[PDB]
Amino acid sequence: EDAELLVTVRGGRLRGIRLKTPGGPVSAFLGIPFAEPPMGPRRFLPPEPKQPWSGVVDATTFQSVCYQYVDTLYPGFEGTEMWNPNRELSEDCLYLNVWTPYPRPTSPTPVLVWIYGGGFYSGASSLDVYDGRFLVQAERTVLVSMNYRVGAFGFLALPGSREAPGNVGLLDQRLALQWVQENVAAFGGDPTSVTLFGESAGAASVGMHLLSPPSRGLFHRAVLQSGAPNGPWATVGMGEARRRATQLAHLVGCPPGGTGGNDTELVACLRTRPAQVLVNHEWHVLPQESVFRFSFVPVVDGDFLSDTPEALINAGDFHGLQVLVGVVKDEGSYFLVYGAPGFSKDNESLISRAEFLAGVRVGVPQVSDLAAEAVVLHYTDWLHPEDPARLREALSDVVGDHNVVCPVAQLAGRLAAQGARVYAYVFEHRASTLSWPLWMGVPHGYEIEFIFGIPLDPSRNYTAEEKIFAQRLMRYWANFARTGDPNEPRDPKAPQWPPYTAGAQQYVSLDLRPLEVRRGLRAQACAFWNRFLPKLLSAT
Amino acid sequence: EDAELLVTVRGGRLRGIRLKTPGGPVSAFLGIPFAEPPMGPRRFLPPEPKQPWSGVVDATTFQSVCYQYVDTLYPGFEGTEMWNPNRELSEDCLYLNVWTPYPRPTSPTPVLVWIYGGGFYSGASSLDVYDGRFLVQAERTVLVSMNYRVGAFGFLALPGSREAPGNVGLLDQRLALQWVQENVAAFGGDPTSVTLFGESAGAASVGMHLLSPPSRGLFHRAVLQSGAPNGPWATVGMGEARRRATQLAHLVGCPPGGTGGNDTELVACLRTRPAQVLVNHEWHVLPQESVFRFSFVPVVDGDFLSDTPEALINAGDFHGLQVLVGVVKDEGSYFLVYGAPGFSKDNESLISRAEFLAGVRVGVPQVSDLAAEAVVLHYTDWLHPEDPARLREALSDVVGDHNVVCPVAQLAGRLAAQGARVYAYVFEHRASTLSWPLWMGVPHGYEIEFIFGIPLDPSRNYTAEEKIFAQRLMRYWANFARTGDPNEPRDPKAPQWPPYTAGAQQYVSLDLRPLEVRRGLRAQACAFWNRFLPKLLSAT
Ligand SMILES: C=CC[N+](C)(C)c1ccc(CCC(=O)CCc2ccc([N+](C)(C)CC=C)cc2)cc1
Ligand SMILES: C=CC[N+](C)(C)c1ccc(CCC(=O)CCc2ccc([N+](C)(C)CC=C)cc2)cc1
Repeated sequence: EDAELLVTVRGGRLRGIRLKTPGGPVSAFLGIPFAEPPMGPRRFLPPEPKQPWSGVVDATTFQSVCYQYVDTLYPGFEGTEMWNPNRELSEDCLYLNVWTPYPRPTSPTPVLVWIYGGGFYSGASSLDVYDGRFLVQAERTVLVSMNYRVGAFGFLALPGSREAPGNVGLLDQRLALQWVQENVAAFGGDPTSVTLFGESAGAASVGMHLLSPPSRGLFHRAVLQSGAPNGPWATVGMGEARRRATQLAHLVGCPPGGTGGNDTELVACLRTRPAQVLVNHEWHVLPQESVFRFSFVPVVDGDFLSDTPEALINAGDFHGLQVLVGVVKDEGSYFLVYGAPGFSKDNESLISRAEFLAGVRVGVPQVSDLAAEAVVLHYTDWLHPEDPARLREALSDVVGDHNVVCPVAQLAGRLAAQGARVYAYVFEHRASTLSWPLWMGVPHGYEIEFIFGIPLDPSRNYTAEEKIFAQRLMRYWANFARTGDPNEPRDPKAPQWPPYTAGAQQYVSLDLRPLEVRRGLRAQACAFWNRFLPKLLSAT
Repeated sequence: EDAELLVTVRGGRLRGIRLKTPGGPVSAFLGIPFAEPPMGPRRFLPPEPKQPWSGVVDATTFQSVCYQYVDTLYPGFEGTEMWNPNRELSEDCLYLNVWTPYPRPTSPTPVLVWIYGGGFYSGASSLDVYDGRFLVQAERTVLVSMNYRVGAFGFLALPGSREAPGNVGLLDQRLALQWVQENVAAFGGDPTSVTLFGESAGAASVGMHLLSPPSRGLFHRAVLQSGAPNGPWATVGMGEARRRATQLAHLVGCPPGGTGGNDTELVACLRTRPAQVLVNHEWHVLPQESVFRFSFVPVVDGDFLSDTPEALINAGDFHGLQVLVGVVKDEGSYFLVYGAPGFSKDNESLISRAEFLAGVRVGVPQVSDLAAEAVVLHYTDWLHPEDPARLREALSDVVGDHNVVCPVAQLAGRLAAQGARVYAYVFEHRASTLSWPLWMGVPHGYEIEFIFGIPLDPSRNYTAEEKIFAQRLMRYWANFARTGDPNEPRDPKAPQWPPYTAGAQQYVSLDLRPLEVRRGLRAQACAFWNRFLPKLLSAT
């Protein structure tokens, strides 16, 4: 018996599986329960730690995906199906995975913890693009990844109530962080060197753990890829969260007329519905037509978040913290085919001026007409106010800057100014195997496959340069996880990655070429969103 | 005796004078009266034509400069005193000048009519920089220039009342245009080919005549240099004009204590005051501290202008009209030493961030703080928001765009779209003899000396290339006067000057290097001034 694949934790024993890589094996422990199944009366409730078990839990395959909406916009299309659940759906989904090098480290080893994105309504740790075998083999860190409840099961909130407090999906992540503290040593991992990293809604989750004291003591570095907690999509107010929860209850027959509708009876009725019935109405509760807006997201209750993320970032002391942040080149192009008029993944999407003006109200919903006019002023090329190709890039910039690029830059500058050491990047390589149309450029989410070393998979058709490029990125991420600085420790030959400051605002472009330093994360555009537009909305 | 210096016109006989140029003599008739002296009871009234005289009026020297404020900011300085009056001040100032080639043309010759600027409060046709001997000698055109009343004597208005109708200085200009119609043939000039050209407030004046039906039938082409009638400084409302005229009257003791307030006594009391007393209180009636704002300007009365210039430009059909418009590279730098904090012509004017924010309220007076916030957003480089040099040029752009470059580009686009053939230029040569500091670049008003061929004066220190350059511009301006087209018209190797259209927005740069087409007269900045900022003021 290979004792490598046999490990004991505080709950009991596990058997793992050995994974092959072109350069050696890794030990994987997939599907470890870290919480009691949040079913029945535990729906919408904070997680309870998994009770200890007799025997040996089989940890050889990924467990079930949490109940979530399944994208059907393009059936059979790799670009969308690669994010859909690849396991059976179940509310019994609170399991985590641990990768560790072979042979198991006799040293303590820094631990990377992955939090998947998906707009807080979708995502799973079992997706092939989150496969940690290549990262662990190449850089010999310990990689953990958890499943957390999404959609209504994770973020439905009747604020101020005990039956559905909200943010329980964030607590699921926190519970897996505490599990890493108490058990990662048994896998050769150093619980004093824990680096969180996530993408999209995962990056917002990482940022919200930076701003939550109870979670703050469970990690020491943080990486936020194409996401931030301060953005306009990542949180929601109590009153609007209550309206959406009530809207979902009404759509599924809760409460049954004409019985009372206080918070206890409302959640009690919600707990009797099959989980799929709730999923089938999740998008019906969004107030207006939009892109980059989701129904059940973290709520600002005063509990998990003392105040708004924006407030906590401003009043926050971040000394002793090192953060890696960044975005992709075209953060907004992916979302345009999900509601922007005139857009289609199967043509050039050379939109008209009327479609551009119509899309601005969908990409920037919930704003006054004067605010929309300011957006149109800032993003119109007035020497070419109706060139379709430029209108397409402009709306992509509108959605991208408003939702990702500027909230990130807002966070990056406020962190470096208030004590934190910050590194910033912009991912500019478009995968040679990318299936989305070329007018999308480098879309949201398509740096992940290079961070996780997927090109090293011999069954895939990446090029030789992309494999070398994937090794550079895993080195950057591992160097940062080990030292807090992505630069190679004793290497002066390598082009160096300067920190990001509030004044210089230096970042690097990541692609096949060597590192290239630039300054300003779209400084002129983000000044409009971060500085002027709030003044335009308050003076109304 | 040379008989070509003796010419008879409708009012009587004249003796002129012969002026020398390096390439041949020119016949000049300086000081022809075209109106009765607007003195005594005729102060503030429209001009009356000059009654016929017996004998020979001497026309060998310039007549008196109209009463006006005299700049004292920098005594002894060539940069300011080149614009100050060079003849005695008098209300008896309605005289015009005619230059004509030697020998006098035998066939009708195109006429250029100059209208000096000076914020409607200053200026004279006798200034050395307006000497027409070189333009008339080099291009054998006929040049006329007139004096018109400035300040209160030309533009004090009690709207509605008959004793201070307002715009009498524009009627002075109109009367000089009727004189050119009735008499320029006696000098060899073609009254069917007359081209107006003015600078600053003269360019605005030229625009007002384009929009005035009684004046429109007196010319066929227009050149507007660094000015337009639609700008924020060239016109004033009726209610504001009444308040400025009433405050001036109070500042000089009108009316006497306890006597009535009706408009006849007000003007009657104003007519008893010495002209210098009215001049000494001119800058005291303005509302706020500001640059590029003047007390007595054309009033929108319903008479000379049936509506505002901005409205008349939109509604008018300009088919059959050719327009030459343009600007200098640094339109706003001159005005900063006249009120912007931290500025001085004798240092580098490296202002601070606080001084930039203060200067914006002086450069854009009486706008909302929200409007000023948008101004600062647009002209701050947020990667270098406090570099003193960038703040200096940014404030120069603020004053230049708001007052000159964007009203001109707006007029140029509307003229071309609505039937007129338009040519646009940017003057980018800084005179080698310029006495203003180097940080001012190419200031307001310093293309005039090259248009008028001043470098050809042997008693100056211009370089050889500047003389060649001045001949190119005189050829440009003269070709446009003859043909309505600044091109040769045939070389065709000479680099051509394409018309300005509302779409392509093509203009050329005028300097020592050959002509060069560019696109967009500050397209992005003028979209903020022309398109966005109005909607911001409407929402308040
Ligand atoms: C690609 C990124 C990968 N990761 C990071 C996981 C990722 C990040 C972010 C997202 C959200 C994408 C959307 O905002 C579509 C939202 C949307 C979906 C469906 C609908 N219907 C209306 C139901 C369909 C009709 C059109 C409307 C809106 C997905 C995946
Ligand atoms: C240079 C161009 C030549 N031309 C075209 C004739 C020309 C065009 C435009 C102007 C206006 C210049 C000003 O706006 C000074 C305005 C000003 C003057 C005096 C004052 N005090 C308060 C009295 C002095 C204190 C500062 C304030 C403001 C001048 C000349």
